[PDB]
Amino acid sequence: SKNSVIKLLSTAASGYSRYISIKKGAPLVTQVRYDPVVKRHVLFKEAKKRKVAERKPLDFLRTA
Amino acid sequence: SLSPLAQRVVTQLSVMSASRKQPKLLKLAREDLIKHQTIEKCWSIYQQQQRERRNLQLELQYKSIERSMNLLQELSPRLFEAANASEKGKRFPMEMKVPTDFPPNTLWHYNFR
Amino acid sequence: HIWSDFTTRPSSLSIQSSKVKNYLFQPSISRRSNRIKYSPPEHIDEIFRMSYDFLEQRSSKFYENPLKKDALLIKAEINNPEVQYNFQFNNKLNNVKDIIDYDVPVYRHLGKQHWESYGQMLLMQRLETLAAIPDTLPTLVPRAEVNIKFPFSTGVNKWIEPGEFLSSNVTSMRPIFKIQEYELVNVEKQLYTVLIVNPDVPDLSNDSFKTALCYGLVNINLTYNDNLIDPRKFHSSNIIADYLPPVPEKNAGKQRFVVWVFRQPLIQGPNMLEIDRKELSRDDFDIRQFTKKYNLTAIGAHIWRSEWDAKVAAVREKYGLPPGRVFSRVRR
Amino acid sequence: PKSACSLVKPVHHLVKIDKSKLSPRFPELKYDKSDIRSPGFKPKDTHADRLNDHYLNTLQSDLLLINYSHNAAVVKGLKQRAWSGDSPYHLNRPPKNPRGSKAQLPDIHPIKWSNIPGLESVVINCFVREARENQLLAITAALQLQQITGCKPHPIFSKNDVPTWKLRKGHQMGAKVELKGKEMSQFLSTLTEIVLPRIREYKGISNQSGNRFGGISFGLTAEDIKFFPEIDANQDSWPKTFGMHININTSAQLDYQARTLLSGFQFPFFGEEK
Amino acid sequence: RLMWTFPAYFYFKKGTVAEHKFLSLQKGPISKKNGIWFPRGIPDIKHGRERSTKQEVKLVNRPVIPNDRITEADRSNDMKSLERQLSRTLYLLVKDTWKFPNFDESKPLHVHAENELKLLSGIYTWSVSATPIGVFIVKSHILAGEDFAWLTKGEISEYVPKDYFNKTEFLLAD
Amino acid sequence: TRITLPRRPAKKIQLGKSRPAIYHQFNVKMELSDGSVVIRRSQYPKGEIRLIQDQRNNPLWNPS
Amino acid sequence: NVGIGKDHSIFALEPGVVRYYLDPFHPKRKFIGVALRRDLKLPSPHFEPTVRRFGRFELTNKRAAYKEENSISRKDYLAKPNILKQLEVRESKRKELQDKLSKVLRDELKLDDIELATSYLIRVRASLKNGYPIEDARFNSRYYLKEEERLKARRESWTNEKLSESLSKIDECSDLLNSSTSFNNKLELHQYISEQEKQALKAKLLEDLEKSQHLETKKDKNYIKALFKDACNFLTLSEEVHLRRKYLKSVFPVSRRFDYTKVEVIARSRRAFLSKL
RNA sequence: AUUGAAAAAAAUAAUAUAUAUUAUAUAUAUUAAUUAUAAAUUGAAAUAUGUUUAAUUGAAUAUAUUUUAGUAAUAGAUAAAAAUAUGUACAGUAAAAUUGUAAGGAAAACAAUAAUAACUUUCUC
RNA sequence: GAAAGAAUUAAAUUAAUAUAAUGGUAUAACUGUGCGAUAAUUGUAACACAAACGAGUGAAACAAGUACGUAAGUAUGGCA
RNA sequence: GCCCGGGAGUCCGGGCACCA
Ligand SMILES: [Mg+2]
Ligand SMILES: [Mg+2]
Ligand SMILES: [Mg+2]
Repeated sequence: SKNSVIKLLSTAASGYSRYISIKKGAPLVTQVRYDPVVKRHVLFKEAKKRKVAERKPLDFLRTA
Repeated sequence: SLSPLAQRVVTQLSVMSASRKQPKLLKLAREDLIKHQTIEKCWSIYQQQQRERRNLQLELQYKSIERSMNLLQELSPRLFEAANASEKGKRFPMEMKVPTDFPPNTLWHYNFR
Repeated sequence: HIWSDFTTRPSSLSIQSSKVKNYLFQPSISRRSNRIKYSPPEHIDEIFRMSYDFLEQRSSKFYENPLKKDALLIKAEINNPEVQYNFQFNNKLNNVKDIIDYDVPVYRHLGKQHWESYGQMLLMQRLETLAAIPDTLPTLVPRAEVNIKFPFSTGVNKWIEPGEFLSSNVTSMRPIFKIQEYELVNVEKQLYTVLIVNPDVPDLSNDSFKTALCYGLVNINLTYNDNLIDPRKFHSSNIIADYLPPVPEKNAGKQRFVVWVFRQPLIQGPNMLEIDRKELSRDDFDIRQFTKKYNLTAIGAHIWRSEWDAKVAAVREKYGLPPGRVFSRVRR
Repeated sequence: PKSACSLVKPVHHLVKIDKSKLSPRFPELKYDKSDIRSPGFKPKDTHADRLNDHYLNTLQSDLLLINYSHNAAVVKGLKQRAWSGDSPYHLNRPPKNPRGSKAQLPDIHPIKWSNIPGLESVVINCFVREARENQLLAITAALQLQQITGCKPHPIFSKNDVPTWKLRKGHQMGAKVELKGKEMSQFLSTLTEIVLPRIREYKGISNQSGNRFGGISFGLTAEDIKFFPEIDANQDSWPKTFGMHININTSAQLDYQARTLLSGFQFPFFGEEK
Repeated sequence: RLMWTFPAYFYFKKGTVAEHKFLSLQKGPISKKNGIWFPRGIPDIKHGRERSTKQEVKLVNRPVIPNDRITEADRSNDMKSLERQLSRTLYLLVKDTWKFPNFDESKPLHVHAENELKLLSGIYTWSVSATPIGVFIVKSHILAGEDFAWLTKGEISEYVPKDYFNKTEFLLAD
Repeated sequence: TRITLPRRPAKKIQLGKSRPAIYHQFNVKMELSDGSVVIRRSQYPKGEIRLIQDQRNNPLWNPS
Repeated sequence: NVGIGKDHSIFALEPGVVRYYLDPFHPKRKFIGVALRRDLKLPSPHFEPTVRRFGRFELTNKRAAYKEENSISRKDYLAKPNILKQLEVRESKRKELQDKLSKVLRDELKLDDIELATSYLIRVRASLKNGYPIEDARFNSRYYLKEEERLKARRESWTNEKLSESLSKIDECSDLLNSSTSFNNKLELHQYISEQEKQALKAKLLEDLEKSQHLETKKDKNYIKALFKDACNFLTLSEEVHLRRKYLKSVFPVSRRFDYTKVEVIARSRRAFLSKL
């Protein structure tokens, strides 16, 4: 109920995916991991789109 | 955005913060730095000397006191006992002020009570 | 005004550059624009002068057995700004006589302090972590720095950081040591020895390792300023085991080459010692035993480590050695 | 992570090794906090501390004199008691906690030339309680503290939870400042010359306020804070003011000594009988 | 040099008369303009201060004038005066060689001493403690107004025998 | 009901680059009840301050 | 010789005999360890050398050995070709340098063995480029060659006399080079200069500079440049740079600047950059 | 480099430029930046250009151009209030109880509460 | 004789451990902080413990890449 | 998981797959 599964696809287009579980609110996940096809680390990104529990963009530039 | 009180509070906070108020850290030429270091060392040495002086003086005083006590016990026992009487509640004059930077209008008092 | 005088006091205690001295006494930052930009702190002059006067006075007061005398001298000098300037802002490794004399005690002391601050510590760490000490020689107490170099092969210039990996090319020909002594020792009568040992060569009989002595100098004369052990100095009489290079066998781990420096036992002139150059077994070699025999006291050490590579075969060939064994990749 | 098992391998040398120096990571951090090269540098002896001078010249000797008993040796206080070995169970047993209390107590050394009572440090804690509701109050209090002292305070957060009062952990409430050296002396002078006098009905510090190992404490109401110079000059600027506690740590072995020392600096202890 | 900027915006209001007055006393820092050479570095100004350099701030109602720290000097005579060396510790000394007020068994010693000296003038002293010092000497501190003579620690060395000075040198503080 | 100032993302003070708080202060002249002047370093902008109610006039500090 | 897993399970890292012990270094801790052989006790003497196993066997079987020799890390394999290429390039460069040196020698007219001399020169140059006093560098170079010769002799079981002769020849060559030739500021080769001579030259240059510190024309500037053009042969690099900084000041003592008085606009004598630049 | 002030160079490190080597070295030069980051009509400052007055100076005031003011914490390798639960690197100790202190107590916050034998450096008889 | 440093000894302990109970833990696994979001990666896993089988548990080593670390090394999620 | 009814978000009620 809280934790859904998601598929993370290699940004190098070897089509090697890896799966992980996250909370429903969880931010858009990416993680760099080893891709055995390309034989080097690469970024893995969410394949399917999903709504995210929106967080306010914290302001570094002293606004107002 | 914010109430006047809030603004005031913010200002107050800023007064304490180092935000935008602090200057750039002072750099030094090598020679200058060396000179500074030397000066510091000298100062330290002076301080140490002063401490020794004072400490030494204190020690001497203590020794003197001890000697007196030794004499006193030998000589007048009652007197010695009286001298010993522990000062558990002793408290400084209060009229005996702390040194100021510049002296007062009446530079000393004659009449009292 | 003792620091102004230079009769008995060596000339090295002053700043050799005149401009700098002038600046100090009433700058260096080369560029004109930068100089213009610069703004020193106020009231530095008079206060500085006062400080100098104070410290000079102290030095004078200080001024009056050998070690004690040396110590006193050091105490007197240290606070001299000029000496500080010299030490801090000029190179201690490739020392230059007149700028920093290690004949002069103050400078020596400063050097020692510097060593203690960093390099010595680093060396110690390397020894401990890599298991140099307990494995070869029980312990040491630092005493003197020892910096090695491999100038002849390749041709480049670099002081080796302790516990580095050197290519077989680099360590193909012999090294150069600089044993920077401190601690008020005799110079005429005191001799030294230097041993490059590697304790991890594969013993197949026992299945453990055995320690080889790959390079051995004895009865070397040193000087506080002149301490580079080049073929100029030592001569062929001083070599007990002539240099053999690191030639690690394939898959025989990382062989640790640990250079030890010892000082001779002291009894009129320079006391030598014979060491049965032929009899001494170098292929398998007991360091501790050797030390016990000749009563050495290990002052300083340095270390590097070698691994197999394509180049080693060539090196072996050059040196006229066997082709070199090859070991299984598994630690079975 | 596989291990989870802390075990330092023993070494084979007596060289100390200050790891930080072997790392090139924090090159500014390598220097002392008083070496000019460091960004953490600030000057210490900006001018002379008059109060400290007074202590050194006049008071210290007096203190040495007055405290001196004849051949008073250490009356070492109550410690952890070892177990009588009249049974085998005592063998590897931890010792008995002190006869009097749970905590172990220090030895009282005689007042000689080497260890005369002195002022060590002054800690001011202003726990504004109304800050449970309004967090801006805390900030204001901190500012006030800063104004009073001239050295950065540190925030005091609510360490406990309790329903009866509206108190929940993790809530900034008040400010705490540690005063030392010349600054502390200055503060004390300000307290004594200006504030404590000006406060209307003040009969002096209470004589029971001894920490018992030579520490003394006293309060100041929200009204008295107006009497400080940095606040008095602008009453328009300070609508709300906050009361505070003041703790004074001394090199004194016992409370009475400490209070005597304080009296030397013009602190009226007419509050009570010891 | 290292101080923070003076935060005038807190102390003084941005439309006040006092604030205006304050501003009038102050002179600003030379700002930067595109097209000019600043050979002393470019002005790094933030919050109304050049970061590069030290920054200073100019400032019954009455100007506070301090009293002179030298009345003794003016006097140039009164060795029997208390308002003499104000920033120095003084000690009472009496003539006969000449020395500290000696006074020659039912009472406690310090108390007796106090009593003895109280009679010679009519002054107000405070004994530091019953504990004596030296050969039996008591210490005491004055609070009110053969020779009544007052001296510093250095001045006494000239006015007394060497041996005596040696005996009681460590008593006389600076 | 909890009235707060909602914090910004704070500034990272690097290790070694922390500069100690040297607040701007003036060497103020403090005149007491009597003519005794005393110097103290204060953060408020004022050269001179004379005082009406001080320790020197209060009976508790002096029985004269 | 004992490991510890996630459960705090103790396991053997090496073949051997299990022992339980108390270690003095760690009071109030019980230890399990593996002694490498039975006879010896396990809380082993702290300073005595640590008994290691090694425990790899050597590939006698020749094919296997060959295979082992062949096989290397993947990283090495990846970056080997590149490395080789780099090496080749370096070699080429060296060859070129050697050729240049030879040409220079020919121009000079010095006797030469020639190849050896060239090699020596190159070595010296390399040393110079790296941080070495020149004489010392030369010596080092000589020594390298000597060492090589010795090695060769050892390899081929030479008649020592021959070796000696070779050494002598080498020494002679070095002397010839040392006396005849010397590298410069910019690491190019020219005819030799002694120390005193060099000093004299420097002095002369200084004098010239002093004389002609006006520079009131293009011609003058040109002359100055020409004069500078021979400075490398008798001057250190840093010194030369300093000199250049001093005397080819891009401008001499229409813009605008600031001053301590109040802005200050300056037109300038416009013959300060035309001849300068 | 030109402006100020009144022959050169000899560390570490950083930056710029070059080259040496199947060695992350060396040579030359210089020592920058160290809490900043968009968007403000009335806040403040500076400079440039005018007019007036006691060739210039100061002062007043006008216009232009810029600079500041968005005010926001910890300033310490922070250490038992909250917030980050996995890696590594470096560091440090908790809790209770007792004695105290404005409101403040059974129960808010802060402070204090074990031994210096030996050793090193510094200052001193 | 003093100051400072390095400490050392004693007490360590029920505080704290994402979570029950137990065992552990200051040499800290507990806490703080820098960097880092990387070992909460990819092929072979011997050999043990446990075990009817199905399963489970610890895990050396080989190879590929990554993170932190001056280095030694450490990391195949969480003190168990 | 997908589709509705009461730009985004929350809170509720319908369906439509999944149902080995
Ligand atoms: Mg437990
Ligand atoms: Mg963990
Ligand atoms: Mg099974």
